[PDB]
Order: sequence, then C-alpha cells, then structure tokens
Amino acid sequence: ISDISGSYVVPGTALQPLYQALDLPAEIVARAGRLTATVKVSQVDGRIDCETLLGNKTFRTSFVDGAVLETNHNLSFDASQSTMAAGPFSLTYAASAAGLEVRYVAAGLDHRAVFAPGVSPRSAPGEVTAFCSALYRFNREAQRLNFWFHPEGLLGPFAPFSPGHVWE
Ligand SMILES: O=N[O-]
Ligand SMILES: [Zn+2]
Repeated sequence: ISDISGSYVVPGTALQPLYQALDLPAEIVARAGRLTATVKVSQVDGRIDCETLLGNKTFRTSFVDGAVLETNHNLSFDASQSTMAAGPFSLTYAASAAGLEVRYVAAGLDHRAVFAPGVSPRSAPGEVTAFCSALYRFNREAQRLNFWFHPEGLLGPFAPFSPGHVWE
C-alpha cells in the first residue's frame, strides 16, 4: 500500500482526457490510445524509478523532487503526500489490490485512472515507432511558437511528466 513498487499495465485508452488537455493533435491522441505499456515502478526513499516497456523500446526515468523537465521547468515531488506537480498539471497516486490509481488535475481536467498490476500485451513495434516519430515532429513543430513530451511520458502512470534527457 505505502510502497507502490510493482509492474503495472498502462493502456493509452485510460489517459485520453489527459492527452486532450495537453493540446495534442488528433493523430497523437489516437495513436497513444491504441498503445499499451508495462511500467515497472520502484519506489525508494524519496525517489521513483520507472522502466517502461513499449513495443520494442525500453525507457527509463527517475522521479525526484526538483528534477528538470524539458520544454518546447522543474518537477515538484512530495512522496509523503504522494503528489507530483509541474506547470499547470498535478497528480496524486495510491496503490491497492486493484492496482495503481492516479488522479490528474489541471485547469479543465479532473481525470482518474487505475492501472492493473501485471504485464501488458506487446504493442506492435511499427505502431510504437510511428508514434515516437509523430511525437517528435509535434515537439519540433511546436517550437516555432508546453512540455517536450516523451513517449514514456504519455504512456505512463505519472503522465505527462518525463524527466531526464531525450536519451537514455
Ligand atoms: O490514428 N493514427 O494515425
Ligand atoms: Zn524519455
């Protein structure tokens, strides 16, 4: 309960209101909706390490208070209150037998998702590759003007937050 450590199934169908609130194009919202990932969560002290298995891709992230978040700011993380926040977005989580339950809050957004424990079915690697490439285009085209979204940032319990660099 107090330790959320485990393996969870995170399907894109469970986060569609969040993707819409991120001002993502219809193609990205729909592509993420067809994808599903396994996220292995390890909570140590005031840190959360995440390994996301998505098609033929592995992504690793670590959630710590003050972690830099790429844009085009910093992550606020309080493990004692099970809260994460950055920019307009905030989230709260709790683990149970039904899995990892997360509430995502922002102006115009109040969405809850529950991610069941276990291992996810494997999304097709062609769909994952097309999704990652389309997210990359959106990020670059949106510089000619939000977070720099990572694929594991959208297909994850703590979306839209993805610390770390664009590389592993
Ligand atoms: O809806 N996938 O382009
Ligand atoms: Zn990443």
